[PDB]
Amino acid sequence: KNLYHYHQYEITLESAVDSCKNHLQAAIGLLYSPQKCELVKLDNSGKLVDSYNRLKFNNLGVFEARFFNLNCELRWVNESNGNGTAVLLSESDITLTGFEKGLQEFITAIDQQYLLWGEPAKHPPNADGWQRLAEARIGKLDIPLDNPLKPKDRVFLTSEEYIAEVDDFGNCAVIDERLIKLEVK
RNA sequence: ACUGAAACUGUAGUAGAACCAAUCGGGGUCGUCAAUA
Repeated sequence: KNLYHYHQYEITLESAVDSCKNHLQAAIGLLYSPQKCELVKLDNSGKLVDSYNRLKFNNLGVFEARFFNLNCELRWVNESNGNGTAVLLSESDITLTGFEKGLQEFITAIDQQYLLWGEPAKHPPNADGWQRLAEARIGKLDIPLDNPLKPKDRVFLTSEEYIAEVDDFGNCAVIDERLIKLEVK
């Protein structure tokens, strides 16, 4: 049982997304910038509607990103001037141009949940495939969810933790966690 | 790769109960005084 991971270096974010786009289809992105943490959704093709401008670094731009869908997750972090390391995590063996494949054996993987911030807002956003949670603590949170949220729905980010031996003594740990999807409970 | 936000150590509770500032006492009445030569 292997967790496959694919790594590329000195690559810009928008190139990293494009180089992965056949796998990141419909992925939720979480982009990290000095001023904003924003969710995005890639097209079912995997593109983003302002991709270059959205993923540009040089003007308070994206220094870290995570893209996740059912099959895989892309991670990117800026090393210098908007060029940085991409790692894609997938439980499936897959081919990528330029990415060096690796793998980790893991003993088992276990489901985990994270409750998202907020209750369903009294109306969803005007954008299709978006919903609004809100909590007085943070205000609105627009999430790329296509289910119309019922009152007293709660949204959970589901993840899978991979457990492996860290020591030659046999000590186990969770070696990584892959984010999967938003789910309504 | 960037300070969280916002939140009254307040709310109720009598320094009080008990203890006599009191007990006894006719506003009365008679023998001297002094020490030397």
